[PDB]
Amino acid sequence: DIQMTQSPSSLSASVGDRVTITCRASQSVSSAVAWYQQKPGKAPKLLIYSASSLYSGVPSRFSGSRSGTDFTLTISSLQPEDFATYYCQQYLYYSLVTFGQGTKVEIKRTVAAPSVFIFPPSDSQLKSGTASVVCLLNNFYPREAKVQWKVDNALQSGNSQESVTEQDSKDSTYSLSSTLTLSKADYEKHKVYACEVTHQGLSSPVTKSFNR
Amino acid sequence: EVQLVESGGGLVQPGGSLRLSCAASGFNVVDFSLHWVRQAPGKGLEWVAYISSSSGSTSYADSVKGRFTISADTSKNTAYLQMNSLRAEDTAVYYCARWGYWPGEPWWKAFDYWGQGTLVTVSSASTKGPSVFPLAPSSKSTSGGTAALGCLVKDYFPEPVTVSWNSGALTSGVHTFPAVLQSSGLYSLSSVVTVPSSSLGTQTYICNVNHKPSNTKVDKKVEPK
Amino acid sequence: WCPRELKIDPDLGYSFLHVRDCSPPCPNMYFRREELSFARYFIGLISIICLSATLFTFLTFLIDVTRFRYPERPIIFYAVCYMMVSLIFFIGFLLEDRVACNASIPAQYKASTVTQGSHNKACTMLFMILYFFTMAGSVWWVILTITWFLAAVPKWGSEAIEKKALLFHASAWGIPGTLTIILLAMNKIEGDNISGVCFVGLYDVDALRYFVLAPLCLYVVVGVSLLLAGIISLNRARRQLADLEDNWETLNDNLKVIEKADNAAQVKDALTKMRAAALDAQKATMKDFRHGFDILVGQIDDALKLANEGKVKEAQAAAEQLKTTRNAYIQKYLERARSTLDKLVKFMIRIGVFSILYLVPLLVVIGCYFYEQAYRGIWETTWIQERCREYHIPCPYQVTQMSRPDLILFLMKYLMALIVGIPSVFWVG
Amino acid sequence: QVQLQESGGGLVQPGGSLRLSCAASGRTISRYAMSWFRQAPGKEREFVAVARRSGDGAFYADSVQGRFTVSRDDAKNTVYLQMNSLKPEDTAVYYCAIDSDTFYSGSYDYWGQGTQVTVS
Repeated sequence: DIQMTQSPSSLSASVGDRVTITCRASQSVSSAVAWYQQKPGKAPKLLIYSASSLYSGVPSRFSGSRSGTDFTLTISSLQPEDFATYYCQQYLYYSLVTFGQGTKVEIKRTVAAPSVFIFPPSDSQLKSGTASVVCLLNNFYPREAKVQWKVDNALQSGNSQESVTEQDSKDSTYSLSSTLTLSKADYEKHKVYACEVTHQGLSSPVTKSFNR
Repeated sequence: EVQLVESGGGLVQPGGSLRLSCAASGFNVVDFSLHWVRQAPGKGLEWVAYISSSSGSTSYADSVKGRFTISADTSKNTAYLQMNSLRAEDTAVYYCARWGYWPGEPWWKAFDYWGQGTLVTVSSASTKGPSVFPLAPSSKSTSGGTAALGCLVKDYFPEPVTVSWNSGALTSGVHTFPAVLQSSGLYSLSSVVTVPSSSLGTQTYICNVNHKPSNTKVDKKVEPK
Repeated sequence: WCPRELKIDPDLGYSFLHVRDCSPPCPNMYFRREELSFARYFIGLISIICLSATLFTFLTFLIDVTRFRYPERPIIFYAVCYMMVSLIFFIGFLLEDRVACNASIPAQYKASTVTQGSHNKACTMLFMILYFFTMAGSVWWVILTITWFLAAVPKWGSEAIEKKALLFHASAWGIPGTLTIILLAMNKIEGDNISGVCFVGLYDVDALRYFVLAPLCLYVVVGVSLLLAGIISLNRARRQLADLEDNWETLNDNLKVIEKADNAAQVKDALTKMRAAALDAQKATMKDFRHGFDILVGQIDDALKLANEGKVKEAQAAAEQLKTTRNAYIQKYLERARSTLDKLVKFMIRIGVFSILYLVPLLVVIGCYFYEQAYRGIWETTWIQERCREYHIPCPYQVTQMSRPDLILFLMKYLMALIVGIPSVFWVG
Repeated sequence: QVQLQESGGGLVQPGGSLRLSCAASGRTISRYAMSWFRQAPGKEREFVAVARRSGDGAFYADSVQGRFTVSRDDAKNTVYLQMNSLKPEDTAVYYCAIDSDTFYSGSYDYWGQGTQVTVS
């Protein structure tokens, strides 16, 4: 029942910066909140317990604070290893444990527009009978982009799926693929297909089209 | 050193049953409470169960009430979780955590030691091999510059598949994608690589896929149109 | 530097303008005759009413010697000190210049001048009483701040401060007493002409520099520091008692909410606020007064585990056992705290009003003493430049810098140094 | 039904610093994000920076990183773009813009007019 609202759903901070993550409790939960670190693929490791006390093993960079029903995690220095997901937990009782939505601390980077491409289907697909058209965005830093599919200037919904990679190691970029799947009875309807991308680094939406 | 090991995860059908085990080394289960917390793929942590082996104080969450069961054994120092009639949204990775008792620091210390955590998924469909298809770059798509090659693998179960380019020869500028669940309950993945000009290196680019449970070795070729 | 009409026989301690055997004139230093008469009448006018009010305060003391306890007893020694100050400053108006002035003699061609030294004159006694009781009143206000501190941080009553009363009197008549004997030893007594009293720090720069202004500034710093320490320590212990009261009332009211409730839902939704309140109440706080909240939280735990298992009346029976623990350890502690912390509220309000009504005249006196400290050379240079021909001394070479000091400043200094005795009446009546 | 105005700039000598402001009227911008873009002859309609709300931060491009700074005040409904080490090849007009999606997709539906800037 007790709900923890963790406000900054995604943070973008560089090395050595100061990171502040907040968490609001609906009820008047006492100074019993715990801040957890989770690297992608592994289990959470405790960072802060009782809203102020550092765990025996975690660096002194992390610190916690409480102001009534507000709870704060402050990371004074941000080492490259401190790029993981951070969770807020209230523990008023064993049976009342509710977590926050989580904050993914990503690496800040200069904004780059995606290099969009579109691929037509293949002869193997028409032999199979399921046409899949893919449109990929390559190397764009801010994840907040979107793509729409046009079939003779018509909007389609519910037939496109998006896959996004996690932030890279070398250039710390992203890559996204949008896949639209049709049957062959639903393939030769209209003649051209377009994927248009809108991203904050792009002023006008960029369209990539191909005719059938 | 005190540690926790989880086991029992795997592929189960909808409506099936599974029993996970969490073994403790170091501390005793009589001096600590054991919690199970699940993380859905691409989502956050939610608390699913806990057990207090001192007396027995079992209670669960509202999403799994009347559907899960937890127990513990002190002779083998283990905690077991049983799920009957699994729904399709119960696919997750399950984590075993240790929480102290009132009073003092052991309670104020929250979940201290976490296990590796094991993955359980709800198998709507049985195993089948991937279909590897090409993504042919257009001839006019940036002629003389950088063009994208790719292979799309579709309709494979279970999750782990490995896509490699020329037996790992080309690694710079490649992007494999995190697999998604289709509306049919099957998995799809795409692998792309951007190569500059040179008639795309004037060699037959290959995609070698490895799907161990279906023991497939589909090494497909991708060519320009 | 001294005229034939202003020269005195030596080895009598006369030192004016840093030259031996000279002394300032008695009737006119630089002011007007009518202005001096008005200033003298004004000083007498405040002096008579100050004496009347302070004698009313002392009569209120005399009607009941045990009326004021020692947390507030130093205010009556404050009152008697400033009644002696006002009595001396009224004697100055009544006697005009017959005491704090030497007499003229036309046969010796000398003029009336300021008594400065021992001689055989009551100006010594006037300096003793005025300086002693002014410093004593300031130190007694410092002691009142000390007694409020002893009633704020190491909370005492009207008994422990009584057992330190001998040391308090030793200080409050020892620093003024030792300073008075030091100033009488160094022959730094002087004489007023504006009022008619004798005091130190009038025509000597250093005596007003670090024997009058510096002790008062030190007293003000000490008193304001102790007052601020008391305010902080009282409003930390007030809000920390305020939240503990709020945490306890949200536990007692919720215990009543549990008792007359039904269903298996609101018993959990109410007990979950009890546990949250109990943990915060433990943090406030002695070992038994934290172990008690520790066994209360576990008692909520035993009630909350029964509520989760769908047992409603057992949670009623488990929660009703919290009433024994509350009475056995706390709930007498609150009204004993809310009384010792609300007579201290009203004592803090009274001492704050007294401080804000007494310090402002004292701060004005400090400011005017600083003003007389700053421009002493300029004022004496203007005196010499203006008064050159009739005194036949050589005129200053250069640097006129004409500046005649205003009657308003000195009358303010003599005004707020006597209105300080008025601040007792508010506490008396 | 909503308009945005921009100011600042003009004919500026090289090496100087500026502070170009942008204020919108017709809608509160307490729950939106603004952006600054650049249009030059030859290379048309380049991107400069994006300013988000209080919860998030501010993002910059590659050729402008470090030497710019973007700030935002919501009481007066104004956003500021700052210059430093203005190398004189930035002979381009500067455009303020407002995002029409609260989920930061960068959909631009209210552009404006654009304040011209000439360096050397």
